[PDB]
Amino acid sequence: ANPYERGPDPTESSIEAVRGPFAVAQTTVSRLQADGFGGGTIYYPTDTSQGTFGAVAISPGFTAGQESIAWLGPRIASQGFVVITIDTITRLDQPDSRGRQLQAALDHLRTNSVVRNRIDPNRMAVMGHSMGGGGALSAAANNTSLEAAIPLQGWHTRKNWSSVRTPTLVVGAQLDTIAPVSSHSEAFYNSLPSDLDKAYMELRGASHLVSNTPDTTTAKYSIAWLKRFVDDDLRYEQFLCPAPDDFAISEYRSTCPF
Amino acid sequence: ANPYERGPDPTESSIEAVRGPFAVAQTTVSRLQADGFGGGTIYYPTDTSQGTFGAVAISPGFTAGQESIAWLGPRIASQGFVVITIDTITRLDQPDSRGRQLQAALDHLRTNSVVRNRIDPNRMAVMGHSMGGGGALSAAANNTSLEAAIPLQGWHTRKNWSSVRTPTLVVGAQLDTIAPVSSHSEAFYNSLPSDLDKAYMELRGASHLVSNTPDTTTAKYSIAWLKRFVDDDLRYEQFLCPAPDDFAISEYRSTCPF
Repeated sequence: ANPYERGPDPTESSIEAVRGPFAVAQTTVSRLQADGFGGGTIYYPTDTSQGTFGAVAISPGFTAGQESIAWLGPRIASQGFVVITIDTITRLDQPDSRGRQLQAALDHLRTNSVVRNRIDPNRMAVMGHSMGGGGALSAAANNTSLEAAIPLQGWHTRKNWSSVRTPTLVVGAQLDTIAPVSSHSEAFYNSLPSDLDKAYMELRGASHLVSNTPDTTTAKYSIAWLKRFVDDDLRYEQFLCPAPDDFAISEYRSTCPF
Repeated sequence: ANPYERGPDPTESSIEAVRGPFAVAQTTVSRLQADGFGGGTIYYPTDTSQGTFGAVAISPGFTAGQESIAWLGPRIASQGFVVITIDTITRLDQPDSRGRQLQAALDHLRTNSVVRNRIDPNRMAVMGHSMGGGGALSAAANNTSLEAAIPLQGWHTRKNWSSVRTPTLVVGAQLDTIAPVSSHSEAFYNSLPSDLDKAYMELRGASHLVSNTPDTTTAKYSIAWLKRFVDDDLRYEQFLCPAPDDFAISEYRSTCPF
């Protein structure tokens, strides 16, 4: 019935895995080949027999490069997504610009010879860390057809996200001193529409740097969110609704059921 | 002849390598087993045939976990060091405490069953990021027998380090707005004794978090510094005196020649 479902029925184990059920490969987009962003690495499932996949673009924060978010690329792609980790046009680009560059990176995928025939360009999502997470929110606020947005310890001067229409998972780090949850993450959750499919997940005892090295909690709920909303995969609702019984989470709020 | 020399003569490539010439293994110190720190991972060369190695302890910064500085552990150990990356007793510990914990971690190596016969207990060093780098300075200020100290984007309320007697490499980030180099890194360099072997290296265009993700400049000059001063290895002077030409370095000062 759902033509976008990919992979076997999930379990806690399967969404926690460093590599999911899809073998992955990668290809590089040079800065020269990139129109509207600074280049990137595309991670993709090598299996073409299950249909095309949704696409996800991921942005780093201020002065940072792909390497600060790279581990997310193959970890998410191996669950059945085409994922591009981007560099920005300059190191100093601000959040709204990072959002336009995330959208440019997603749109580049339909022109890339390696992956253009592996994607469904109508099912795309945005993620990012700190200013890159502010970029994810801006990208969603500037494209109401995006299927999902995931700011990781997002930073933005804009606190009012009432125009977002894209299901959004706001991942905060409890002890963040750079993008403190009280003035960034939680403020974003509060201003997103009250009837939008949305969640706030706070990582217990976590610093701002939690997304820059492998974090199983970040990965598993990012994967469940992308499944639920890029693929409309109801098999993953169980992991998102209601609050998970998870010691790694210090706080949770959502508009469940979705 | 210098009995502490380990490995072949270096090149720029050899100090930039993600893994040096020594195969490494690891062992874990749990939080329960750790006296005076929060546990850690010890990375060590498995080849004992060239002699014992100097030891290095590395601390994360405020609110952060061991994983945020873990990349340094095997990258440095594979050049011929026993390296312990620590967690702190609580995530909110301040710099002076981080220094006492770095010292406790070094002292733990002296009786650790896996590495006691692999270390030279008289040749030890400290490093850390931000408050952990302030911790490295504090540890040196309370133990003048330490052979090297390397604060990475260090933060401390104490600005005067005139009683430090340990050769120190201060790695600042040009665009740091959290531990700005003018009031932190550069102040530390300036107050270290004028006749100490010391250097200041500023990373061009970099934020406060630059050394928390693999950064070739951070790695290569940390390795050269630890070689030069933990091992007294004059083969590594060439990389430190005079200023390296790297585009990634926006400022350099030192007391060369050492």
